[PDB]
Amino acid sequence: TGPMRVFAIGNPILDLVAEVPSSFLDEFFLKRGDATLATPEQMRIYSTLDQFNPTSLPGGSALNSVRVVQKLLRKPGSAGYMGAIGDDPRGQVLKELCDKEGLATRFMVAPGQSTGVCAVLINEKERTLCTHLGACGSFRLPEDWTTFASGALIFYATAYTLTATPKNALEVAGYAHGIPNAIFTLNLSAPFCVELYKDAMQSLLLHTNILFGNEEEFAHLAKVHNLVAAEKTALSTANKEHAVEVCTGALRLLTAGQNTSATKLVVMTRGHNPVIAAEQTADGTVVVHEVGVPVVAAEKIVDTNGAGDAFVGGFLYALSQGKTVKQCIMCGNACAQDVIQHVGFSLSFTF
Ligand SMILES: CSc1ncnc2c1ncn2[C@@H]1O[C@H](CO)[C@@H](O)[C@H]1O
Ligand SMILES: CSc1ncnc2c1ncn2[C@@H]1O[C@H](CO)[C@@H](O)[C@H]1O
Ligand SMILES: [Cl-]
Ligand code: NA
Ligand code: NA
Repeated sequence: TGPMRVFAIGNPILDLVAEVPSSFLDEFFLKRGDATLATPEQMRIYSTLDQFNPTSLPGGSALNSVRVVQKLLRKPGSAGYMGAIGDDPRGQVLKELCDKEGLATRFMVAPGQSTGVCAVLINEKERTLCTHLGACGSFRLPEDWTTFASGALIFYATAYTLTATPKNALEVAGYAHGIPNAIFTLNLSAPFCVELYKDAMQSLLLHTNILFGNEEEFAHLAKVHNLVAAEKTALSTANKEHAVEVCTGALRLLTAGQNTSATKLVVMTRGHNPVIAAEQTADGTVVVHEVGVPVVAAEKIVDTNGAGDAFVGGFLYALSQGKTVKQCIMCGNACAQDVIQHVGFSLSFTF
């Protein structure tokens, strides 16, 4: 029963994992290896998936990250989460899976809508995702969320939550803004979030303490907000120099040129390359961090999906333990490394 160390909002989704024939991907016009939102002609994909013996597992980006936090903290209610679900069987299945892990949650029910669902299709060593948000889009942060989250100083939201309404993440970040030890953290989530919610994200970033994102997301952020010269907008982030310039430019979106005692940090994951981060220190000087990623044979990599969510989960767990920025990144790396070496988006039992 607490204490709650991290509170997050997200799109609660039930992942349906199953191996399928290539004719399946072809029949539903899917391209192997891509993650997309279900099209009108793919609405029967979930019911059709049933004939392939699907495994139901809790999903959703933010939910995956807080489950990592909860697993590491162990005490029931160590992490809290809010999102919306439907009034269907699938919603009950998701809620049960979360309760047994000890996560503190409050799922808002949307009558008549279906709980978020993601088809994780395994074919030819690749993962193809097809997501249908459903009820997730109806989520509206309840007025008493601060009471539900009592005690937590670390708040987290994915840019994916902007698809319901950017007001949810703005309200959470607004609560943390100005309070020196209150930390709001955000994930860029996907390239389309950066473009589609340009202005809402710009405002949200001013209220952000820590920003997480991968290379592709940051490249889009840099282009939309003109963080670097047009001549550099296409340079490879696999180049330390360019990655650092992008991170340093993005940091300005959080600092607005001002300096307080509050945390202001941008973290860029770069696949197998070292994680790069730009941090505004106590006196306002900017310091760059480079944390190498432990090598892992390509033969031991099962799937990179979920690595990002696990990384964030680890980072936040470490942060709640008061670890340094480098230590937080290393923990995120350890969690990400565990998840990519086996089926599923959760940490191994033995971890
Ligand atoms: C706004 S679209 C969206 N929002 C939040 N999470 C998403 C979305 N699409 C897929 N997922 C989740 O990504 C997890 C793997 O990273 C998978 O668990 C999958 O459920
Ligand atoms: C050979 S590919 C590879 N090798 C080792 N680790 C990987 C790799 N790809 C991703 N990671 C880990 O996932 C984090 C980003 O989610 C990355 O920051 C990193 O921690
Ligand atoms: Cl999410
Ligand atoms: Na500072
Ligand atoms: Na995995």
